[PDB]
Amino acid sequence: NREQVFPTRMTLGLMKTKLKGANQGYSLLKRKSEALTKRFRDITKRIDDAKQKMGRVMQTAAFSLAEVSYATGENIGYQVQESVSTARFKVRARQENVSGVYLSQFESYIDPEINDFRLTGLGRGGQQVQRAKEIYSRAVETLVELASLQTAFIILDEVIKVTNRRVNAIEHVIIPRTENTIAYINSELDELDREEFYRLKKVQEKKQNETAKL
Amino acid sequence: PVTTATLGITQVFWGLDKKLAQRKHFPSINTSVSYSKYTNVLNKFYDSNYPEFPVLRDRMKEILSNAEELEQVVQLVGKSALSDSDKITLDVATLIKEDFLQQNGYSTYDAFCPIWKTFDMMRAFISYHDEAQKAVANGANWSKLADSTGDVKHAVSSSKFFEPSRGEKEVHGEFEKLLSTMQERFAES
Amino acid sequence: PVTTATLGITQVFWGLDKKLAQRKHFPSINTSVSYSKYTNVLNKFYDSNYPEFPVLRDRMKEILSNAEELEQVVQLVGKSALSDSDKITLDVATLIKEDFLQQNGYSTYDAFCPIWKTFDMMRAFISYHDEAQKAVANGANWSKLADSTGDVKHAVSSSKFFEPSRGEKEVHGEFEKLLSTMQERFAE
Amino acid sequence: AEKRTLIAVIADEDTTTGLLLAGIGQITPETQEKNFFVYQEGKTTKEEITDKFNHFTEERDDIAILLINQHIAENIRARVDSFTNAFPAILEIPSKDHPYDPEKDSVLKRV
Repeated sequence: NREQVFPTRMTLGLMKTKLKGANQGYSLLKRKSEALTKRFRDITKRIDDAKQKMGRVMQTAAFSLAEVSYATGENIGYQVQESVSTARFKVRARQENVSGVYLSQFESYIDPEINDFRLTGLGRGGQQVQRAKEIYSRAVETLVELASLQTAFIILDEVIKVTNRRVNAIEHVIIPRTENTIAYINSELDELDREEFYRLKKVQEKKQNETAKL
Repeated sequence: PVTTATLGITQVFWGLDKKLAQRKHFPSINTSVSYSKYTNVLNKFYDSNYPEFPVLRDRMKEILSNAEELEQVVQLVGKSALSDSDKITLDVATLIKEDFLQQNGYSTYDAFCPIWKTFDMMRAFISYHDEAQKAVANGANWSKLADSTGDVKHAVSSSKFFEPSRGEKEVHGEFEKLLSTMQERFAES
Repeated sequence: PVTTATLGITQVFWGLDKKLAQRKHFPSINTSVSYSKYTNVLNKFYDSNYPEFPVLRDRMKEILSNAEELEQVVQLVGKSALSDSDKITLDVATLIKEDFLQQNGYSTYDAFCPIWKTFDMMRAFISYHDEAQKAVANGANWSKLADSTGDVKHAVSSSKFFEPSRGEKEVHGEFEKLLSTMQERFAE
Repeated sequence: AEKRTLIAVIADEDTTTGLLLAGIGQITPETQEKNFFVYQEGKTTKEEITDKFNHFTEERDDIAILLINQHIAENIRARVDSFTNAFPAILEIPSKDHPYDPEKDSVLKRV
């Protein structure tokens, strides 16, 4: 229930400083948890909105792809799979510092080396294929933003969990153990002071008796 | 001052913890602070009678110390981050503290646990820990492994009830079958 | 009680730092607990010889105190989100602790750091801190700025190695050249 | 991490074709691996889909964002739940004639 520290005048001061530091850390960590939790509710609302928007965009892109396939008269899936040597779109992670944490946010990019699509050799419906490709690229950008927000959500949830765990651990173990150690050290110092007082009282009584005899 | 002087003069320190005195964990010997300076000089008797006894007690001390450190970690940072080996260490140390170390002094079975029964019990607990560690190192998930080998774990936890009045031979026969029934169950899972 | 009485009756008190002594940082003099009540009367000598010296030592103490507070907060909260100026203060005070306050009494270069050399080193350190703060306030990222000005940081850290045997003119001349490259190298 | 720079698509044939047209996926010739592997309910099996998802999440370290169809994720719900790691991200994009289910979303379940 308390730290096994040998009582001392310096040890009492060191443990009082440790208690003050633990209280300060507990207050600052609670403030950090509160701020991160406010950002967490904001991120959850953004995730819900982005999920709805991504569903709508995916439905629109599916409709556009179906229209393009109908115009072309055949499935362009085989051609797309054949022309999959390199990816025109790439995502580079960016370590944005949101509040106290540094949760990463993905950033999309376009590579023009293999930017050519499967429009050639599709037979017909080149304009429809281009429109479907543009819609799919827009939906991919929206999904990349949603995935970046999702990763930020996961990282922020982990950081909030560990921060609240540390806050509860401090407030329920470190502060009580340090306070009990302070009380025990103060009690032991009081006992030592009482022993010294009693020894000095014996010395004084002996001196008084000797003076009375002489 | 009396305690400090007695610790200075004596050679064996059976420190009792009131935390274990409560919750009826007797004997309440505090394994952390307790020591015995006759461990080394008893090596002759142990080599004569029970050669593996010092090795088993060293292994039990290592398990208990590792679990004490892991529990000090867990009480602050939760038990989720632990590895499967740490899970095994904590589980087997709880088993040791609840079955082997704790000995009810007013029950017929554990009123007097002689040296041969104690040695066989150490063999059982250490072999259970080693089998769990080996089976998890082979790749088994510890949760499913414990669910499967709960029978062996409870057989080890029930080793206390082997009455020493049955005799050295009869009790040793019951412990020999315990180890054989332990390896097969862990091999099966 | 003897230390308490001495604190009551004395005018200067150089305080032992247990933390600095455990890291074998010599001299292990606690900056927070120590004091010197002779600065007010020694202001006359400082104005006579080295006019800007007291301002520089107050700046150094301010930097060390701010870094102590920020280091406590860093130990508390992991230093995940630190302002650029706060990182500048921490780095500058770590440099000050490692190079200026710390000196090998048995080393030939730092056996006896004269008052003029100490003033020049303080000029160098405070100018480095001020230049870094101004550069970051202009908008430069601290990480890239430190990567670029590692040469200047090494120069000020190695300024303690300037042998005082070369004389006041030679040592102070090199410090002025070191101070000159401070502004030129911090332009980028 | 900076090494993970790719888009993973394990959705239906139409969604995979759309992602390929947008340029999300790629097939590495040197590594003989495709970032976007076409897989449907009829194609392969649930175990094969789960193995491919696990390879994309762990073996394919270049993959940073994974797009999995809701129908595909329905049979790989256990794998999606087990993939609690933040990187790579997992998104339950709806497939053709399969509307997105908020309940079936792994991250939305954590909410």
